[PDB]
Amino acid sequence: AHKKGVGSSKNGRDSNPKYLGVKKFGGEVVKAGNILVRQRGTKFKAGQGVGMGRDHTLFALSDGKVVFINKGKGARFISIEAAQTE
Amino acid sequence: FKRPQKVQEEAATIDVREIDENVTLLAADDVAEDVRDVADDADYVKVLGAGQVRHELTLIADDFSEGAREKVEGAGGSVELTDL
Amino acid sequence: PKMKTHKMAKRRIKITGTGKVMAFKSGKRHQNTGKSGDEIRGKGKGFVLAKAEWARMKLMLPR
Amino acid sequence: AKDGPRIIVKMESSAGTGFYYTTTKNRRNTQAKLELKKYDPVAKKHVVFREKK
RNA sequence: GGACCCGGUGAAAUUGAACUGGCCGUGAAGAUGCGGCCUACCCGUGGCAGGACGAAAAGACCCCGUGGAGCUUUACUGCAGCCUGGUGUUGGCUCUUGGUCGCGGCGCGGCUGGGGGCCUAACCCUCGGAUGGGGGGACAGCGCUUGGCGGGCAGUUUGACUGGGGCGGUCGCCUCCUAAAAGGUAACGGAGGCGCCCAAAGGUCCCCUCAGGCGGGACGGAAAUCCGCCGGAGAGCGCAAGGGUAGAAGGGGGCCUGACUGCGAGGCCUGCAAGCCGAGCAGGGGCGAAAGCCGGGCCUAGUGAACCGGUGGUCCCGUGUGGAAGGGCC
RNA sequence: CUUGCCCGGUGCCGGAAGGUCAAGGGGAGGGGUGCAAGCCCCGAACCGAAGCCCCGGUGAACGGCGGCCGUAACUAUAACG
RNA sequence: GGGGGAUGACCCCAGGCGGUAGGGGAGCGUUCCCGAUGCCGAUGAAGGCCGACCCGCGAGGCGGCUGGAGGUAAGGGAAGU
RNA sequence: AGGUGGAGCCUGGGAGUGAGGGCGCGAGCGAUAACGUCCGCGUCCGAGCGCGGGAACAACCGAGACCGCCAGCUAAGGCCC
RNA sequence: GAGCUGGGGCUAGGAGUGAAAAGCUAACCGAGCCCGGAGAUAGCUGGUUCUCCCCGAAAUGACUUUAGGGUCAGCCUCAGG
RNA sequence: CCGCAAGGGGUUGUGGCGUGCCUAUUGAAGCAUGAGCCGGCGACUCACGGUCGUGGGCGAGCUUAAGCCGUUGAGGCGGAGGCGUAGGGAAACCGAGUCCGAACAGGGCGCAAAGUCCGCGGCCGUGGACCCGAAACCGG
RNA sequence: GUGGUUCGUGGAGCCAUGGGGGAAUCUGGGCGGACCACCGCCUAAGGCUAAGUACUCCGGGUGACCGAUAGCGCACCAGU
RNA sequence: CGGGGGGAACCUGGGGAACUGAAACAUCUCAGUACCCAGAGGAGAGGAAAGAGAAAUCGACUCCCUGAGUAGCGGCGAGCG
Repeated sequence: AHKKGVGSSKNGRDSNPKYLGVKKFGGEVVKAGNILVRQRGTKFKAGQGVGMGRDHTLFALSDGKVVFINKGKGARFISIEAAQTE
Repeated sequence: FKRPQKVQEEAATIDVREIDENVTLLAADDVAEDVRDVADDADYVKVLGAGQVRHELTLIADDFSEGAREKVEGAGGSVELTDL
Repeated sequence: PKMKTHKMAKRRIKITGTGKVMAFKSGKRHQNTGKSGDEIRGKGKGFVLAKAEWARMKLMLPR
Repeated sequence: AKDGPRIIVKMESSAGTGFYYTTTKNRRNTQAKLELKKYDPVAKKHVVFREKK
């Protein structure tokens, strides 16, 4: 009443990472960028990444959310010109 | 969450504006200085607030909500059943 | 003549004039779940759509 | 939970009476009859809190 | 002796229909009927078996229906019978030891338990010549509950996958690769981890600068321990991988426990349920002078519906009212 | 003519002193309502049956009845070890 | 679908129209119940037999031969179609 | 932005199949073997995606079958019989 | 001669009998036959009718003692905004 | 041969293009099955519920069972009830508000848009219920 | 220890009983759902009782009920 | 003096089941049904309450509608109700 060996055979299961909302769309106080949950969002867009430059999301409200390192936590604000006096 | 048999008690649904109005047609009886207690639509008189008391009237019934009883005071009375 | 899984009608169930129906959260709790707290704050009510048709119906009539 | 007399043992802790308790998992592993910390029972707020059970 | 020619009589399964040739090719892959071609007059009777996938029969060998029926045992349960405690119509007489509470003890005391005896009037049997005797006899038959054995029988059951059924494997969940570059997809396709744990890897406030290589000296000749230079961090992080990433998650020390209740705007993935994130609002703390962080961990595995019940809290229900059994809510 | 070897498990036969344990007797004690005498339950220490556990006997009862290394063996188990 | 439809219908052009499970709309005969101020037939009910008018159609009408007695509903209803 | 033109979105009733293959391509397995299977991107067929072609041949090249027998241009493919 | 036999009867069909293969029990008993539950259930198999109009399917994904079923989705259709 | 004449009837000699028909099928002429031939029987129905759509009577709408009236036989009275008239909640109970809670942060709802009875239909449940089909179990 | 009841062992009663104990005659004695106080109901452990509902062999009436393979299978020397 | 034997259907008592549903099947269902038995009648069944319930309210039994597919029973599942 056990299990065997020499049959590696070991399928893998599912995930579901994304950039949801991609860069520069109607910004809604909701899941910003994703690739590491428990995540700790930030302020506006993000531009820090194992790449160099930065990314703007011409969309501004409360805040967004990170992914743990990847992408690059937000902080470089950027409400967007669409955040002035009505 | 249900019981091991029957039991139960009682009470009903009778309210404001409701009366004032359809009771406006209740004026075919005690709809003058109004000793309510129809007898037409329901069973076990209760008085729902919402609306705006009126037709100045004393009501021989069970009870009613906050405002209601209030509004009541707006221009009418309030009598309770059996013992209260 | 008709009745209804009176059951489910008992447990989880019961509609609003809206023509809709709901039953209590239903995450985990109430079995195994030393788990956590905030998770607790995880039992109010849950309204599933579509299917709530078998349901409602099958119940139909009194509820 | 999966009751496993394996250094894995579930326990709680009163609120000096603050009244009832609050969730917690544990391990004899170390410090046996050891278990204290504060919270806040329906009883006002806070209150020392032994855990033993 | 049929078969053949005569006279007489005169069936029967199967068959859509048909004037149905060979070829070599073809089509669903073994064609008279489709293509090209070659022989080719119309019908018959006595025959000879090859093809018409000929006839017989909705394969018995196969697998599939959470079909059926028979036998098997340490399959599941249950009954028949059998053994069995107490109880009954199963009455008397005496011999006895045990418990117990009261007043290791002994005397007594109520209590009550074990047991040994002919009898004996039930009961049964007995008969043997009549209703009386005889034998057994409180048995037992036999009734009720106990418990036990119990395939003797009765009823169900004994999964899926499966590049044929079986044997062999294997089913959950975490990562890589496969996915062709958004997301995401089989394969019994590749390889590898998990059904832990840590009360201190918890919360903050305060400090630290890795592996390694080279050069110089104790106990030291791999491999420390210190001292002086070189360093997109290649060390570091309890566990598998992969992302991360020292600025640090990462290495110490200070007090501290939010490893919070009431909640959550608003999103990720999604047929279901789940799964997962999260500012900010309030009560109440902790850390810092403070600007702020704290609602366990660096993460993504460490898993489970709803019912069937336990228990600590409620004081919501309580089936004539007063309550409690019992129930709902935490 | 001749039926040999094993009762560790199993069925059985015997044992019944000891563990266990049903209904049951039999009381500590708690509980509900009770103005109170009362009035219902839960009740447990101990006594308590076969069975099973434990001791033995059991094979024309079920059933079973070893492995490899060395050695005279000019070569092969073997007489032995 | 859209440009004016008087009830028809007529004109443009856009615009397709192959279709099994299966989804929506419209019609046909079949035996019956109306007889919504309905009745035909001995110079044939009806079925039968045969056909170069009416309809996309499933059917109609209508004319010739047969045969002994029925039943048709201009319109709505019903169903063993 | 939109030349387009005719798909789109929500609410709601009624469904069917819940197992397909064939071809090109990019991958998996497989003897880079099979009219093999296994995932993907487009097409394909669906018992009519019926006709043309490639002799014949769903199916690959062209084609979208409302209907009009004695019209006209071409596709692919052909024009010695 | 556990001999063949006529006539008379006894047993019986979840039960009989059986010099015993599951044999024989009114010509196919691995549990008879008739009437009754009853038109048992039957993811399987067939079978599944008159015309015509309109559009136009899937043969994937998710969970199943579920894999040749079916739930929910995805692709159809009609009513309104 | 022209009882519907300058148009058609019937029959075919040739040639010309042509794989039958049904179920289940990835796919079928079939060599897969279904059927020899003709005529008649023969298969999505009824009931109670519920469910949307529609034809229409009042918006508070509507009727049981029965009493009476009945060539034809003529319906007419019957007001227990039941759906709508708020709902929200396990409940107490409150109530156009309410439950969680001790907090003004959300869930359900308020906001009338109001049905209801009936008729006729596409369907859904109970039904033998689209129609026949087996091996078997159980009674006498 | 079973029954019936909506009650499938349940907080589970009433009535009915298979076995064993075996009360009372009106301040008696069951009952209103474990039990208990108080209130409220009823008076058992014998018997008879037409009418209001069911059913068609029989006779009649009526049919959006049938026409000889339909109707009961059987319209007449058929359960033969 | 009465009985017993009948008798399509219907009546109460006596006894009394699997299929099948639960997409298995042991609980459950079909049901107290189908069947067998006894017996009453032209009708039996039952029938003046140690009843019902709670407004100090109702009163024979029966049957139709309703109560109600409600209160409720339950591997709280199919259903029963």
